[PDB]
Amino acid sequence: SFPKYKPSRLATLPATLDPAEYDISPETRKAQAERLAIRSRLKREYLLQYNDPNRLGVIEDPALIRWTYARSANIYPNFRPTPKTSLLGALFGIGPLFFWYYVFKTDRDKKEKLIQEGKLDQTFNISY
Amino acid sequence: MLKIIIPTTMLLPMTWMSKHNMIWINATVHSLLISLISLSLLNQLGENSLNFSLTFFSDSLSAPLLVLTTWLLPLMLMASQSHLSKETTTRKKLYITMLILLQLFLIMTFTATELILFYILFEATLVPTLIIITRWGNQTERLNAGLYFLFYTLAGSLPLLVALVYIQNTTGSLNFLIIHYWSHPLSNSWSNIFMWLACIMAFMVKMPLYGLHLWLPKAHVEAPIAGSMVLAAVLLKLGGYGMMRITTILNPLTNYMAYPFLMLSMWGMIMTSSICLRQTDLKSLIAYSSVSHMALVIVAIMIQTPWSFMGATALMIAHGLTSSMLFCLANTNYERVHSRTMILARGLQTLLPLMATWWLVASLTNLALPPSINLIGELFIITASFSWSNITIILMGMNMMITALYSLYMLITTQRGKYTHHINNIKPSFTRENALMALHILPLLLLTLNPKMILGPLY
Amino acid sequence: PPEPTIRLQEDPDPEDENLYEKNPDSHGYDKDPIVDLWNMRVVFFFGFSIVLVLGSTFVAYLPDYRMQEWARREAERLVKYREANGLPLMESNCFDPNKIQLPEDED
Amino acid sequence: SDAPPLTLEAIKDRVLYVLKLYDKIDPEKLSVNSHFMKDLGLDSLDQVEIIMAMEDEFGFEIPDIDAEKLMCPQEIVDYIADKKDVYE
Amino acid sequence: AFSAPAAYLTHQQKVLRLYKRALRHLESWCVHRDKYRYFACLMRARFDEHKNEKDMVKATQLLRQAEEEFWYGQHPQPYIFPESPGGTSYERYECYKVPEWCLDDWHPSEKAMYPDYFAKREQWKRLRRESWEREVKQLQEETPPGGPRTEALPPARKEGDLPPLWWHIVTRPRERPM
Amino acid sequence: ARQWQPDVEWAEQFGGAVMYPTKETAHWKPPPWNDVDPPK
Ligand SMILES: CCCCCCCCCCCCCCCCC[C@@H](O)O[C@H](CO[C@H](O)CCCCCCCCCCCCCCC)COP(=O)(O)OCC[N+](C)(C)C
Ligand SMILES: CCCCCCCCCCCCCCCCC[C@@H](O)O[C@H](CO[C@H](O)CCCCCCCCCCCCCCC)COP(=O)(O)OCC[N+](C)(C)C
Ligand SMILES: CCCCCCCCCCCCCCCCC[C@@H](O)O[C@H](CO[C@H](O)CCCCCCCCCCCCCCC)COP(=O)(O)OCC[N+](C)(C)C
Ligand SMILES: CCCCCCCC/C=C\CCCCCCCC(=O)O[C@H](COC(=O)CCCCCCC/C=C/CCCCCCCC)COP(=O)(O)OCCN
Ligand SMILES: CCCCCCCCCCCC(=O)SCCNC(=O)CCNC(=O)[C@H](O)C(C)(C)COP(=O)(O)O
Repeated sequence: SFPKYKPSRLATLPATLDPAEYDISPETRKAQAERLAIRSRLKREYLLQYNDPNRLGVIEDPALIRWTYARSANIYPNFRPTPKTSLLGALFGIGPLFFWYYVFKTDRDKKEKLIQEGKLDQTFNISY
Repeated sequence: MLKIIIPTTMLLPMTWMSKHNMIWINATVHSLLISLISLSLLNQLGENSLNFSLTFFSDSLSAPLLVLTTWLLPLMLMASQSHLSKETTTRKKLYITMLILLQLFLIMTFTATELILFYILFEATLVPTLIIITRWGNQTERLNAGLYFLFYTLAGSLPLLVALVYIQNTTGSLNFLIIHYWSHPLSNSWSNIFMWLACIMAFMVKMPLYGLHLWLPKAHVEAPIAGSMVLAAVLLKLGGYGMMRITTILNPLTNYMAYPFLMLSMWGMIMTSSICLRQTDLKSLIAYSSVSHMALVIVAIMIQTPWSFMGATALMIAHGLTSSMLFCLANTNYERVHSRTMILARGLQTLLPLMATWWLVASLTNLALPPSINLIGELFIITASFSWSNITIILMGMNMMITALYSLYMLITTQRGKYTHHINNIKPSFTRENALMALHILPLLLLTLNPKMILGPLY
Repeated sequence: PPEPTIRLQEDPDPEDENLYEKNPDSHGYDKDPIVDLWNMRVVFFFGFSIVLVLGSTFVAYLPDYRMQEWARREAERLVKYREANGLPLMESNCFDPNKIQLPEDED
Repeated sequence: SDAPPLTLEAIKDRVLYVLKLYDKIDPEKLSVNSHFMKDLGLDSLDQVEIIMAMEDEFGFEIPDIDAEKLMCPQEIVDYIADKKDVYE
Repeated sequence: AFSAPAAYLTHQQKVLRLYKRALRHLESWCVHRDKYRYFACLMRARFDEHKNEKDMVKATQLLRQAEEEFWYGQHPQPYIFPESPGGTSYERYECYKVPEWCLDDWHPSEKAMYPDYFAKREQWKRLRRESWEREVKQLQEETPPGGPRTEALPPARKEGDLPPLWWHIVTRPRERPM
Repeated sequence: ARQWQPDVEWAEQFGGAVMYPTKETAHWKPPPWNDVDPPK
């Protein structure tokens, strides 16, 4: 017996210790076959487009354009106001502002009060 | 001043009667000649100003911005010379006409001894920019970007007109000299609060302030190259110049009306610096960097101390030059790649070494490296804000670290690494692009020798 | 469905024209070699040679209108006079008290 | 660096030198075209051990997918030459 | 790197890979040669004792505790060859590999030097130009309907034919271009 | 490599009777090209 390796979000389970590929069924083999098939189809298309002597440009990648469009220009049309989204927006967009305002207001009030009492020793503070 | 305004006007008939294959040469030569004439304005005196006449006056705040505005136009022409090759003669002449009109409006704006004339030209600077963005733009989102840029500005600036005419009705004059000499305190009242908001919001929307910056990434991304540089270099400084001119009548209300804007800017600098880290686009990244720097300038202006004003002016000039250079480099990359994506083209330093050097220098300058004027303005604002409150140093240091991080990320992703295999149209860089980068960067390293020329009137 | 699947009549998207292929030494300015070369010449001459150097020297040698040396000399004379006569250097009141009139409170 | 430009005959000599010190196989019977599973009767684990020995001796490591399908000294020499870009 | 992969790894391949990794990490643990040989022989002995097992359920039951034991004693700082994907000089020279097509952008003054090299370059370009036209048709007629199932490419079958998609494998820059 | 310009699909947005079509105005028809209606 040996201590077990407990995976986490930032330290994933190794492939060797994973149990999915030890419980092998014919449908799993079929799935791996289809995955390799589509991957090889994409690879063949790319290689056909890549070794062409006539081509003198950049091979357009549909995956990259799709990723960029999803990241940038498709966020709002799929956005819906929900309690989770609304709460997260209110918190992350309002809380820091008021927190910093309170901190700076308190600090400046304390400094001004000390100035009014005159017990601050502002000697040599010429530049401001 | 007319020795500057008149030649800029004569640039239009000069362009329109030029031969079909010699417009660029004439425009560039005479724009450079005009810049030399503008150099004379830099010799300011410790006294009031160079009051040329009843309509135009020049200060040591207007002089650096005027010189930068006159210097930018040749660079805009050299940048636009590339993608306008297949354009008809009439449309190229119209493009040069729009650029010349923009320069003329900016020149008349920056002096503008009267505030209503300043506002009129400040809104006049909006038409040629909108035409440039919506006409000579590549993407299909240029229309929405133009609408956003128009309406965000106009909604903020419309109450400013009412505030100005009200001030003229009560005070009796809007001449800046009379306004400065006859200034009186603003009592703490709701009417005075709304006057403050009306007079401030019009300039804060254009800077832009965090929360009203949504128009800037769109306008910078969808615009052509020349529109991008004129937006990032000069058009952003209009708000700060107006704010530093107009805060002379808002005292002592500002002493407590600056809190929302100070908090918004000091948090939005961090937010946009963080946003720059996770970006799939180059022009968007540069636009967000500009937003961060302008937020720092907003903080400096709202602090209202001599060191704040000096640092604000220095940062204005430095950021203008740096952002123009970065947009130039991004455009040169996009012209060969035709994609405008950061990770699509990699390892370009192996193929284009000199452009890699220009990228490194621009990133270092953006990184606020000493003794460049970027860090001079940065450090002046940091010290002034520290005097304002000792806790601001945390936010400013966080901003500095994130700025370094995203600048070097931009450099590394596009320059270092292994080149992309399926791109074989990376032709060697032309002399035009190298000259453009050199003319962008050399003035910065030259101004670092004579900082007093860009430190503003409170030097 | 006998539709042509063509939405409209359009030219094919033209391919980018390399400026080096038809003209080495291309300078990236114009496709006409003579106009291109002269554009490069005037840009380099008026940008680097005329503005960036002559203007830099002109700004370097600008006359001192800000009155820095004048202020130094005035401060030197003031300090010498006040040290020689035992005056306390800088004065706390910017404006003399006699000229100023303060409204009486009597509260 | 001062590394000599190793050539095909040098690679073959080194391969045969490593193999001849593997006492499971007799030096006289082995040839450059000899097999491993059939002509020499070696186990799969034995072949892995030979591959690791050449790995250690040549200073570069062979990926498993390419190491598991090398069965003759000649094709091992060819693989090493292709890796190291040898002309002749 | 050269050979195309299969959709899955057989039990034999898993056992062989585990054996290689275990021997490598044992060598890393046992610095000296005699100790390494002794413990490698011991590991081979403990590795071949289940060589002749017949049922696959028990064999799959094994090679699981074996992997767990390997993960427990894996020497968290193993030895990596300098050119390996973890080595000290993995991608050291990847900044010196300039693509071949860059030579098409050279100035004629630069091409004046090395004339014979550029003549051979034109010959190679013509060869590629004809070979591509032949290869596209050969690959089109050879692939099964519905798309390829594995990324293995066929060799050249006729006399004057060349292997399909050869230009970017033949014209790799070098191992150490500079 | 080409500046985007509106196509037929983009132009059809302004071809309706009014902008922002709704359920009530879905059955409205654009006026005839010449301002003449059939005599019926
Ligand atoms: C060894 C020397 C080293 C230093 C060299 C310094 C050279 C500096 C040259 C650059 C000058 C910058 C331009 C300055 C323009 C501002 C001043 C200008 O507006 O003044 C005008 C006068 O300008 C001059 O007359 C013309 C100068 C224009 C040309 C400058 C020299 C370089 C020109 C290069 C052009 C291209 C050369 C050829 C290329 C092929 C009008 O003066 P005015 O308001 O009445 O003066 C009233 C006061 N008065 C009565 C005492 C006179
Ligand atoms: C969203 C992106 C950024 C956009 C711009 C943001 C900046 C706008 C924020 C406006 C700045 C402050 C506004 C008012 C400041 C005055 C201080 C006041 O708020 O505090 C208390 C005032 O009490 C209450 O606040 C009264 C006002 C309450 C109603 C105002 C709306 C509050 C929430 C609305 C937020 C919406 C902002 C965005 C609109 C689109 C003090 O009470 P009191 O000492 O007796 O009165 C002081 C004024 N006196 C001396 C002249 C009499
Ligand atoms: C390629 C490898 C290197 C080759 C180069 C080797 C040579 C090394 C030299 C490079 C830097 C070394 C440092 C040497 C500095 C000495 C010169 C310096 O001292 O002069 C400065 C003067 O330089 C100028 O002030 C700075 C240039 C002016 C900036 C204007 C930019 C040009 C216009 C272009 C448009 C601007 C766009 C932005 C508008 C704001 C400082 O002036 P100052 O110490 O006080 O006294 C001058 C003399 N006085 C006493 C008579 C007054
Ligand atoms: C990017 C979008 C930004 C939108 C900016 C819009 C908000 C700008 C701030 C308010 C604008 C209107 C202010 C009015 C112009 C100033 C004129 C003035 O100061 O005169 C006041 C008049 O003050 C007013 O009339 C103000 C009325 C405001 C009505 C319109 C309300 C608009 C929205 C108010 C809230 C917005 C504030 C925050 C906006 C944040 C940005 C979204 C003095 O009144 P007297 O008649 O002289 O009285 C003296 C005798 N006792
Ligand atoms: C320091 C780190 C220590 C790590 C320790 C690791 C654990 C060591 C103990 C491992 C336990 C086992 O053997 S797990 C045993 C796994 N099950 C089997 O081996 C059944 C049949 N084996 C085969 O068929 C193979 O192909 C074979 C015949 C071996 C070769 O064949 P070749 O003819 O093609 O060479």
